[PDB]
Parts: sequence; structure tokens; C-alpha cells
Amino acid sequence: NLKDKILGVAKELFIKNGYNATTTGEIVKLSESSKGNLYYHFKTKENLFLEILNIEESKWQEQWKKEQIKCKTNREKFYLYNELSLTTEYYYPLQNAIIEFYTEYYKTNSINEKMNKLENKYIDAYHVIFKEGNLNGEWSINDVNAVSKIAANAVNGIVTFTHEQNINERIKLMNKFSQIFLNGLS
Amino acid sequence: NLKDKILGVAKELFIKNGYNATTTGEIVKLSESSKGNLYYHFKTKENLFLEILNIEESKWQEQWKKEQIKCKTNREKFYLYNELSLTTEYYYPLQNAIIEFYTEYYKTNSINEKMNKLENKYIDAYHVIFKEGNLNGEWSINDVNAVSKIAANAVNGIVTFTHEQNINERIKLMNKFSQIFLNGLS
Ligand SMILES: Nc1ccc2cc3ccc(N)cc3nc2c1
Repeated sequence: NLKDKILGVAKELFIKNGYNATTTGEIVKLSESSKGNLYYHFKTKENLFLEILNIEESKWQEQWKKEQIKCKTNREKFYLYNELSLTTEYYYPLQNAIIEFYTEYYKTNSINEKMNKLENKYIDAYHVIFKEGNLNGEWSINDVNAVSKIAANAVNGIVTFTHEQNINERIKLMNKFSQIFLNGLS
Repeated sequence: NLKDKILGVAKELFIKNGYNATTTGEIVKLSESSKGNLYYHFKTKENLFLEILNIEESKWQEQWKKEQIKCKTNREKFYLYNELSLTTEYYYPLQNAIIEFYTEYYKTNSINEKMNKLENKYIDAYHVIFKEGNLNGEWSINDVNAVSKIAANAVNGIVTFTHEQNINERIKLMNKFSQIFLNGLS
């Protein structure tokens, strides 16, 4: 493909290097396409990027759903999303470039929106897990969206700022977190 | 001192033009030193920067040591510390140079090493709060180190990936997170 091979060469660079470090110039040399190509379907560079994120968030949200069946209760679902959060190959590997990208575009306006429309996807899983939990008496959440946002973000943190110490040390902590968090809800 | 003038000057240079942009040449002239002296004190720009970050860390600790008298109980110190982490980052000058530095150096294990020595120092604040909380029976934690690493990274997540929301909502969520987490410890 073309408008899909670019979307893939970019992802690899955005991850390997960073948001800025990777240039549309580069993208082309390893994806063979006139500069203009990147223009029709991808307007700005924060377009091609804000794009990939969508794909990633979707792919991950999908992987989770074809994977949460292994969890009988929501308490189990919560626990599992956070673990899987550490192993996926989706979305999370791009948290870094996201951090950078937001620092180099917070001064514009179209940023706060997209960078908040996608936030609704990001926290969805937690909203479902938490609402359903109320619909199932596992706990009693009055401020679900508050709790869902706090959860999502907290977790992203553990996943993102412990990226190095042996992969199982992470899974350990992550579970202690899911533990403590839930015990604090009810 | 001439070493400190270089640190001083370098810190500012970093604040105004960011990391990747500042050159040791500028640092040399503006601090009235030399390539040689700069080399003897830090070897490289990356180490120079790390040295600054260390100074910053100490200042922060010194500040915390004073700021925490306001919080009588450890439960209180936990709430306050997290609030501070969030509010101060809003106007931290070096923040940008840091984001630029990490998302461009987390690959090297040498610079990824010294970095954890630094992160550990941030984590200690939690460790102290938690250890001291035990000796007053505010809570009963048998895995302080664990909980401490979790809190540090949970909070950091809430700080880094929330920017889009208005400052009050952030402070509001962060306080809720401190409440849930502190509650799930009993
Ligand atoms: N990686 C680092 C190292 C030192 C730091 C020192 C700080 C001091 C005050 C403040 N508000 C934020 C800080 N962030 C740091 C982040």
C-alpha cells in the first residue's frame, strides 16, 4: 500500500527517535513518496502523527476486548488492563513522542481538542470497567469519569516511567497499584 | 565557582533555547571559561546537563524539607507533595529542556543509569512519608519501597498526561487520587 506504508514508516521513526527528531524528509527516503503525497491524506505533520495515535489507540482497544474475556469480574478486568498495558505493542510505546509533541504544540489551539477527543478513547476502558462494576455491585463509584481519568493517567505513568527495570518488576508493581487503587474505591 | 558560573550560565541557556539548541561554545564564552575547563568538569554536554538536574533535585529537596513543616501528619504530607508536584511543573523553567533531554537520551544505559539515581531521589520523599507514616500508625505498609515507587510514578503520570485540562480540574483530580490511594492502604 502507500497511504498505509507511510503511516507505518512514521510510527517506527516516531518510536525509535522522537516526534521532532523524525522529519517528513526522513519518512520519505524509507517510504518512497513525493513530499506532496504526504499532503493530501495528511495535512500537517501533527496530522500524520495525530493520525497514528488514533490507529494505535484503536488497535489497542481492540486487542483488549478480544482479551478481557479472560477476566470474569471487572475487578479482574481492571487488574488485567493495567498488566496488559505493560506488554502490548500498541499506543503506549508512543507515550514518549506524545509527551514531546504536546510540548511543541500546546501553544496552538487545534491541540487541546484532538489531544482531548482522543483522551475519551484512552479512558473509555476504565469508564466501562468502572460503570459496569457499579452496575454489578463490585464497588460504588460516584465520580466515574474522575476515577477513570485518574486511573488511566496513573497507569500510563507506571507503564511509562519505569520503562527499563526488568519487565517482571513492572508487572509486580502494576498489580500492587491495581490492588491499592481498588481497595481505595470501596 | 567558575564551575558554578558554568552551571549557572548553562542552566539559563538551557531554559531559553532548550537542550539540543544550546552549544558548549555559548556556555564557554558566556561563562568566560574554556572548552578545556568545561571538559574537565563535565566531559560532555549531556553530563553537564545531568549535573544541573542534580543541583535542581537538591534545591527541590531543600525546598520540600521546608515546605513540609506545613503538613503536620504524613497523610497531609502525601496530599501536599502531590499537589506541589503538579502545580510547580506548570511553571518549571527547565521542564522543556528536560523533556527534550529524556526523549532523546533514554536509550543510552550510562545516561539512563544516572537518571535513575536521580529519579530515586525523588522517590525517597515518598519513601520517607510512608516509613514515617508507619511509625505513627497513620497506615500500615510492609512494602514501603513498592508503594513509594508506585505513588511516584502514578503521580507523575497524573502530572504529565493531563496538561489539556484547566489547572483547577487537575488539582481536583490529583487530590482525589491522593484520597483513593491513601484510602486503599487500610
Ligand atoms: N528530572 C527532573 C530532575 C530534577 C527536577 C527538579 C525539579 C524541581 C522543581 C520542579 N518543579 C520540577 C522539577 N523537576 C525535575 C525533574
